[PDB]
Amino acid sequence: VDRSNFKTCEESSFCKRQRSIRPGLSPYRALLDSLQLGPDSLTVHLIHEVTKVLLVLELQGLQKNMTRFRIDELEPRRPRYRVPDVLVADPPIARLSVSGRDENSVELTMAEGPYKIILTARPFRLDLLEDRSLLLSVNARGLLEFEHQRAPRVDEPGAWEETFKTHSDSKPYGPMSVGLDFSLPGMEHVYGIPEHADNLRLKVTEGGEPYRLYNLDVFQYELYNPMALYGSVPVLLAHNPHRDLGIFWLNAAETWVDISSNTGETPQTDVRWMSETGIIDVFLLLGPSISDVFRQYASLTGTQALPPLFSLGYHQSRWNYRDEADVLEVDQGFDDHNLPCDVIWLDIEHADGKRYFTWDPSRFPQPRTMLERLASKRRKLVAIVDPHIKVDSGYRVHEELRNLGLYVKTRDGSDYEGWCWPGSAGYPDFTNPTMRAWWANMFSYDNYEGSAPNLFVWNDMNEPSVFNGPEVTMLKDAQHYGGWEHRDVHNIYGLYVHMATADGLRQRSGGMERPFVLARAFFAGSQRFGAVWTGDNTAEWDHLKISIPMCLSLGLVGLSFCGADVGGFFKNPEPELLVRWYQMGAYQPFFRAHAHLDTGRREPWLLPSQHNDIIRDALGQRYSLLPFWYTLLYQAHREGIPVMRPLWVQYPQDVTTFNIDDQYLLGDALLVHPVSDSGAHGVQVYLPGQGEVWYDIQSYQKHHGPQTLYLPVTLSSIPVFQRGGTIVPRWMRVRRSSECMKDDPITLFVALSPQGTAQGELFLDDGHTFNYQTRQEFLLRRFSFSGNTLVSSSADPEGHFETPIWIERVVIIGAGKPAAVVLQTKGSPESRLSFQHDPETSVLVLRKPGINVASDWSIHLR
Amino acid sequence: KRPRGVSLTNHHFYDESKPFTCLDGSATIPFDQVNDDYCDCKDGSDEPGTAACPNGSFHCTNTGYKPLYIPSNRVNDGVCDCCDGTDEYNSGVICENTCK
Ligand SMILES: *[C@@H]1O[C@H](CO)[C@@H](O[C@@H]2O[C@H](CO)[C@@H](O[C@@H]3O[C@H](CO)[C@@H](O)[C@H](O[C@H]4O[C@H](CO)[C@@H](O)[C@H](O)[C@@H]4O)[C@@H]3O)[C@H](O)[C@H]2NC(C)=O)[C@H](O)[C@H]1NC(C)=O
Ligand SMILES: [Ca+2]
Repeated sequence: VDRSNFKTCEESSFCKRQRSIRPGLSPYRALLDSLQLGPDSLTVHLIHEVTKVLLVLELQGLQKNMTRFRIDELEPRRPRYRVPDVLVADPPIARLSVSGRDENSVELTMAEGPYKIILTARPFRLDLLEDRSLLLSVNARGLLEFEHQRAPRVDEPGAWEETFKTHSDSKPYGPMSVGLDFSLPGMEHVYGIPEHADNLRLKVTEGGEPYRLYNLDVFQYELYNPMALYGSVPVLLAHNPHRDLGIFWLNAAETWVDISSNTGETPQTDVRWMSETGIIDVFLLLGPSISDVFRQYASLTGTQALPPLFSLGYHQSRWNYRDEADVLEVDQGFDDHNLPCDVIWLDIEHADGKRYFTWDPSRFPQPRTMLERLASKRRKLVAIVDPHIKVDSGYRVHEELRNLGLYVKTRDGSDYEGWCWPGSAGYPDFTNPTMRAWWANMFSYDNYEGSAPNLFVWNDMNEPSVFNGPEVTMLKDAQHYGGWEHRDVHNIYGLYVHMATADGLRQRSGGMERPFVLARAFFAGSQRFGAVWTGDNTAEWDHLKISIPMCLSLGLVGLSFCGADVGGFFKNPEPELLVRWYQMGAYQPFFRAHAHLDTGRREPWLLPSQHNDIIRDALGQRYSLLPFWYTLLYQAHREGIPVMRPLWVQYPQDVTTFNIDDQYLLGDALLVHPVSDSGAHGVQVYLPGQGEVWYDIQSYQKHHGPQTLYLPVTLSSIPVFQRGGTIVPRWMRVRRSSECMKDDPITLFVALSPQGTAQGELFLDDGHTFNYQTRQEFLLRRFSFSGNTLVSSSADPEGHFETPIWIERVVIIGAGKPAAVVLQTKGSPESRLSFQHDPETSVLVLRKPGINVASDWSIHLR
Repeated sequence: KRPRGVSLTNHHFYDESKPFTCLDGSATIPFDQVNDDYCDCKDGSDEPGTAACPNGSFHCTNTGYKPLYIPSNRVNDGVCDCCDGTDEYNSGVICENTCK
């Protein structure tokens, strides 16, 4: 990467000003005479003892162990930006009541629970408590900074009109940066603020640049740096074996997060946020557990939108296809080599000279009869629709985006026309709700010509990525909808593009069919619109190792549909690295292979025979586990717990799993340690849990945790383990795609706990329609194993789905010889089931239950 | 009266009267288990006509076109692989006799 192209903290004028303030007595002190306890919120006025300009602090309890507080200014002068469309709803309120009052402090219990907020007055310092235990202190070190609207002057350099490299930023409002620090006692481990190419556990930025949250088109980004990548979610989860909190800093501007920790008595982690503008909007998630803060945050921003089933499969992308012929041959090469492929993905060259919403009459002469033979083989197609619109008299999009003023406008008031690849490209105001309504209308089957129901849309470079812009983005003085500057609305722009495209793909069917959209840039609450992937990464072994932490960190903030580019994007991989990337990618939520112009063709069937059947096995494993993926994506859709989750999420008290980013958990069942080394002869897998058994998914060999086992590996081995006490559904009949697989018999792999118990869930739906919600045509089944009985019940009684899926096989791992296996059902005679028991692996295969998944049944191991 | 998915060459190894053998040799199965939609045989022999085997094949005899052994995963998949679509019979998708 070219580091002399993006701003460090010293080159960002506000960051070098906020960071200049150092821990000391806070000049901001609360005046407990304007302390006004309304029915919803407490309002107090803080004064700056030197500046003598008073801000307004609004404290608010929330009904889910939660506290939102907003620091704005009493007399605004110019209203500051408050981020919309991120919260899925107005949070419910848990009222505050004075538990006690002092000449310097006020303690406020939240509703009637164990939480009390202690607000001191000299200096201002919020102190959240649970009964008598400190949880986190706000402004404990005296780093509350709120730069008010200065009088028009254009002192310190950069506080006004500035130039980064050659691009002017004439700030008409001067310094409006905000900042605040939170001290978390007892926490040494902090996670979140995703899209940083670093480890999952954030590092202390005491002698280096802080973590930047700025949607940037970083070309060929490196790793293990705090540089801002394509996305930004300002959520920070703290972890302890006893208590786990979270800090949600709602600000759509450029944000820097400084992580600090004491050396030294009780451990403590201090997290400092500095935003360029807006107000200080902080949600505090008081746990007390990992599952609780995920549910709280999902109640704030929203849950991961349930994807269609085909998007859970394999997507193949080259750097575009030269014509319809190349798409037809790639489909035929997936069919001929019996590889399971779901979606074929088209890049920018498919557009009419980088002009989206249309196809070239010579490059793709018959666009809608290409999807017809893609739907005959039951596969999907994904195009590219990026925000920037080319300038033409013949471009209907540009002739309507300029007639109806919906473009972003520069400082003087003319339309932004940054030179992107589509010629001179005008960037539209995706902040404008009336433009997102125009954007959504143009994905219809009449507007988008050559469009079919199997045609979906991927919005690349929605940061926005302006080629002739400061860094690689739009100028910060660009005027957006509502009079807001682009400086206020940067990180929300990608979320707005994603939302508009998702509602465009939703409403073409009429709202019936689920929309799959993939975005590079995003914000908090972008889990509700589609998938996000970790930008353009090089094809090296280090970028494959870091694939897991960037998806684990993304899953922590609700974006559980994460993935990286299989085979990289730059510096075309060796065959071994391409093989190992297809094995990891099969166990990430998003599984897409993408290529570049500089790279050759990396299709799976132009590889060595040993390197092609291994990949074919890797795709078969993912498609077989697709029922597990669909169930896991439903859990993320309901309770917000990530699909790809770390090891300390399920084992909070294990102080060994805190710094683990090479293994992950696909829910509570599967532990995955994909191999990322050149010629690795073995992996070192940490199997956690006191009194837990883990079965090798291939060899069915049980290991007792907590331990660190050396698993020797070959090129054919993906180290996946099943936790003893889980039931994993599978489709063992792998077809060409997931379109007839959705009606194929289910097999249940039952791994027994040391107490002989097991539990699992299975979610079923038509896989492509919003019918599981409006008419409740879904089916959530709970499979339990206790004693010697495997019972199937409904985990949601209102889910009534009529499916042809039956149970064709039951695999009980860790069982014994039954000598009799019976199946009981709805009054029908107890039909005895045949069984084969392998004694070396201790695996009992119950043959052909032959029973529909909808009906309840009980297998008795008599 | 050959079982589904079997060529005339493959039709004498399958006998209705006798228990079916794995056709390569692992174990014998009752004939009710041939084409029963379950992978009784490791070879995949028991299910020539169904997609129940990860290793089986469907022989498609075409009048006027070369007989072809499609993979077993292509049977009942909603796509008409064979010229005479005998591969789809219970999938709800009907094919045409394109054997010209
Ligand atoms: C909102 O906050 C409330 C209050 O913080 C919270 O309710 C609390 O839930 C926790 C977790 O369930 C409870 O803590 C438990 O207390 C019991 C009794 O002392 C203990 O036995 C439990 O120990 C378990 O955890 C061990 C960890 O090693 C395990 O080995 C094993 O499971 C133990 O049994 C545990 O400490 C706490 O008592 C309640 N408190 C109250 C007042 O209810 C609630 O869950 C939060 N809700 C939301 C919406 O977030
Ligand atoms: Ca077929």
